[PDB]
Amino acid sequence: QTDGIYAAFDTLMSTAGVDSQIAALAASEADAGTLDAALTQSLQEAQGRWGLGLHHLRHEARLTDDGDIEILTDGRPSARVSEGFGALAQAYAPMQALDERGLSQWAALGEGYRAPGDLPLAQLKVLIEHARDFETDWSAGRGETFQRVWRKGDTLFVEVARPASAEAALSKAAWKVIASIKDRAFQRELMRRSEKDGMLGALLGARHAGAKANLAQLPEAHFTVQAFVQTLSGAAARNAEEYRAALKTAAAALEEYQGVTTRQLSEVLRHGLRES
Amino acid sequence: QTDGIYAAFDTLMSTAGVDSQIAALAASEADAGTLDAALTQSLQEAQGRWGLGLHHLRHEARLTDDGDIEILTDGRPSARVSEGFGALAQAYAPMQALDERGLSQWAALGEGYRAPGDLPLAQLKVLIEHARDFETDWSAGRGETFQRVWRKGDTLFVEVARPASAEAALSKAAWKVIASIKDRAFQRELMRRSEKDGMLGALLGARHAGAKANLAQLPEAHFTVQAFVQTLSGAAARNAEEYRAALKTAAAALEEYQGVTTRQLSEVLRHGLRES
Repeated sequence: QTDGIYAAFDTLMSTAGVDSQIAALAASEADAGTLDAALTQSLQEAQGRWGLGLHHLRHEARLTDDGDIEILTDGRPSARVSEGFGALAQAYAPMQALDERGLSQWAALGEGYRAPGDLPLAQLKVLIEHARDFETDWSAGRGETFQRVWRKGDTLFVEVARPASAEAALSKAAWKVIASIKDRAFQRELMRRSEKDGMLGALLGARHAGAKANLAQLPEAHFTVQAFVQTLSGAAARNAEEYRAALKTAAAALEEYQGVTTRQLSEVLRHGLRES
Repeated sequence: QTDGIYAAFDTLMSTAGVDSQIAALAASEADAGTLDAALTQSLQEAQGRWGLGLHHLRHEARLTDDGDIEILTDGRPSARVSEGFGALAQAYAPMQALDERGLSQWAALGEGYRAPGDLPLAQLKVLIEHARDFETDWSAGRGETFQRVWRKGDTLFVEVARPASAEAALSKAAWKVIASIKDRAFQRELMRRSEKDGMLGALLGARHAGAKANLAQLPEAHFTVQAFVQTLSGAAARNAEEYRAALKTAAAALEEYQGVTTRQLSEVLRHGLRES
């Protein structure tokens, strides 16, 4: 039950590509404060990736009195791990202002001016080199990606995101999965199913009874990687070349992480299919 | 005609993610010995990566009397580059002993004891630390992967492979390509056609008449990434943690390289012949 909670927290962190290793640290029995800090930092790192737009909220994670884990935003205890990942999803839901494209409209520095939808590199360079604090809105990028950047104190954040709802991640995963089936007739059957069911429903005829409940039990039914954040500091926070290099490192990183999540979903879905 | 030879070699090595750079090497006026050394190194890399099961043979590649390139397997010329890629594939065919899963049945150290494919890790660590020479048979890894390991003298090899015949990789890439389609009617019609003509052929059905023929002349028509080999030396070859880390590294590299092959192949099919 206690091990279950750490395992569930690790599974939650894995939806962000975060190798949190919380269970191992709790097993090694370090002081409680170190556990607190590790939980909080891993949670913030995953927060920067889930694509939730909550850069204006302070996310904290701590141990509860009965052996649970408490997740809090701006100091308010939002949820607990035992409640279930879906509960966390609902708790985080009201804080969003996502637009039609799946890109958050909430600001990171809160009240204050925001740069327009995009700026030429010439003006952006001046902003990085000579401004104090600022935030720019999403600007269209290569390969359906979107990007933004903003400075908090001496630390510069660059977020690159390709929005995709949980069902969308699952659908991409399955749409790639059904191609590799090593059975022409069974593949024909699934392709026949698709026309009416759509990849998701079409695939939930081979997964055993309660398949939708067999996948909703997993965190990925509500969470998946949508974005990646790269942080610079010092003169790096103020060098155009470093900004671009971080963008490339990081955009390739988001591509990598989304590919990894799709592969994980493909593996999960694959279980219980060929035998049917 | 000479330049085409080096370009073809470079493209053939790109089928295994090996940036040969032989064209640039010969261009920079390197001696025949250096050309031969680079050729053999790159060829052996691609051999360990193609998953053909012929690690038990020493492969060579040299420049001939007429300005061509001759490939030798234990000193017997199999084919020359100009002869064609399919020629080399059919020349490699007789020495293969691929089983029903598509994995090499040949031994790697020649005749001798081979550990079972289910050997518990506890005994395996003992083997790595204390044996002199050893080799295990294939044992299944996660996600339809397969892994084997063997030490020769001072060098430890770990091979991770997932079976994929060239044509199968083409089929998967075509699956992706049609998955990206936006016009529903076109998608449905192509999926219908594939049920009879094969997905690759269905996709090729919408292109220049060249299409099939021109694709057949490309390196990918007969070669694809099926395996990766990671090599350790020295005391690292007798360290359990190093073995586990190397297994993880090899699996990750397999995933990365296969993903790159899939993406590049999908785009290539998307545009394709462009023979000029």
